[PDB]
Amino acid sequence: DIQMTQSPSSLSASVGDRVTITCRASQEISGYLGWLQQKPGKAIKRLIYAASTLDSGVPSRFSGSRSGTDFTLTISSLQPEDFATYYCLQYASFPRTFGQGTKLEIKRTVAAPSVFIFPPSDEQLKSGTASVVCLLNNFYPREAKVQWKVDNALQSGNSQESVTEQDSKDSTYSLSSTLTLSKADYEKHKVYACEVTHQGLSSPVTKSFNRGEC
Amino acid sequence: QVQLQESGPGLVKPSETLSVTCTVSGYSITSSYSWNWIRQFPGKGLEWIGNIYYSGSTNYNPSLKSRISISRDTSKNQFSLKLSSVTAADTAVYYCANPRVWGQGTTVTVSSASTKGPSVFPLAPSSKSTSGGTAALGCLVKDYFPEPVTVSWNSGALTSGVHTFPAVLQSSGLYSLSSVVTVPSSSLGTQTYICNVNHKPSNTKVDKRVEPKSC
Ligand SMILES: CCCCC/C=C\C\C=C/C=C/C=C/[C@@H](SC[C@H](NC(=O)CC[C@H](N)C(=O)O)C(=O)NCC(=O)O)[C@@H](O)CCCC(=O)O
Ligand SMILES: [Zn+2]
Ligand SMILES: [Zn+2]
Ligand SMILES: [Zn+2]
Repeated sequence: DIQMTQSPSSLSASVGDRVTITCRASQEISGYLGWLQQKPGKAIKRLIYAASTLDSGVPSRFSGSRSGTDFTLTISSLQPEDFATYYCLQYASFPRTFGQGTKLEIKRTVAAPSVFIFPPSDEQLKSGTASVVCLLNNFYPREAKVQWKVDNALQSGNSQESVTEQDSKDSTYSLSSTLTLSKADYEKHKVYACEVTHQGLSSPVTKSFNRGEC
Repeated sequence: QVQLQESGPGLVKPSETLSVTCTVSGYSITSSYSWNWIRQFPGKGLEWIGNIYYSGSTNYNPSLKSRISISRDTSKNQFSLKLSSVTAADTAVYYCANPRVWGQGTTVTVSSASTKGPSVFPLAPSSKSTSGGTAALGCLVKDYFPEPVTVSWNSGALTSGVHTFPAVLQSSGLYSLSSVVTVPSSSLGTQTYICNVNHKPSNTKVDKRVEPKSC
């Protein structure tokens, strides 16, 4: 088929920086390539078609061009809302084919997370399982380490992490870490703590609670 | 003018036929344009499935040509995809699109497992989720299958500060996620907060009040 090779797979750049995304076609496609932008919670949006025709409403900082079988999307003057995954699509032939995509992150100043902790609910404690949740708010960069401690003992294999997509306004992330314990194990121990390390923290931040305290 | 909306079963058994439908509004599918089906896999890759033109002529991706049909109902302004002999590899978000406008998509999972609606547990605000006049609270949405759930707060009246995290597949084979919101700490004794969880595949709707720690 006509194969589109998209590079790079991911990018990180500052507000006002310029980025270039490239798609190379395995054979001639004339100028029949479009560029697409996928933002979180939003329908996929076309930015450009015919290699260099901007759709109405799309800011002029988005620029499509071509040289032979090499196609480029150049985004100048990057803004926080430009966080997205970008795809090329060729329509010179059947089947239509997509590039592999480019994930674009917007850089910002290092921001340390604020950390909150949530004990299991009384409702859940009626079941056999207790979930403990540690929440990390509004941080950058995305890399963060959460260590769970139960009565000072380091936990492993019983927690899962989830991270939000980058915020379109302040370019921060938020993270949830969920510790899953059997109710039998939960009611045996007293001190439950999440220890958070991050680039913006000079020392670890620990948030803790004592089980059953009223 | 064109608006597009996908519909279809969220869960299909292997070897059966997956059917999805696009309802088009504000423009006749007989007037012009290609009317396309596209899918996005869990790995995030996009694939063009096929099209039907205003004329009724169809084009199918050769990788799918033996198990695909695209048809239309011009009296309903709808067009549909049928994909037969499905496997778990057909699990994807299915989108319809004309050349410019895409629908938001419909999620289809291929599995032999039956559907399960979530349990919803409060993440209560307390001293340990409050700092400088801002408090965090939420809901834990646990043990559902398949994707997706939608989570609102206060029936859609609360949107500011809401973070609904991506679902994670638990070791049980069931999905789980949390939805949290940051609110003024001054509001906790006064303003009611309820998370509204909708799981369309199991026709499960749950409202859960999230009240401050009473201890
Ligand atoms: C190729 C479709 C794949 C599915 C979507 C995925 C990615 C989108 C990326 C690129 C799209 C490029 C579209 C180019 C239009 S050119 C722009 C296009 N115009 C037409 O399709 C022409 C229709 C008109 N009635 C005419 O024939 O003059 C259009 O978008 N019109 C309405 C509007 O502006 O809203 C034509 O040159 C090719 C259309 C081929 C097709 O529809 O199969
Ligand atoms: Zn233990
Ligand atoms: Zn202990
Ligand atoms: Zn937030």
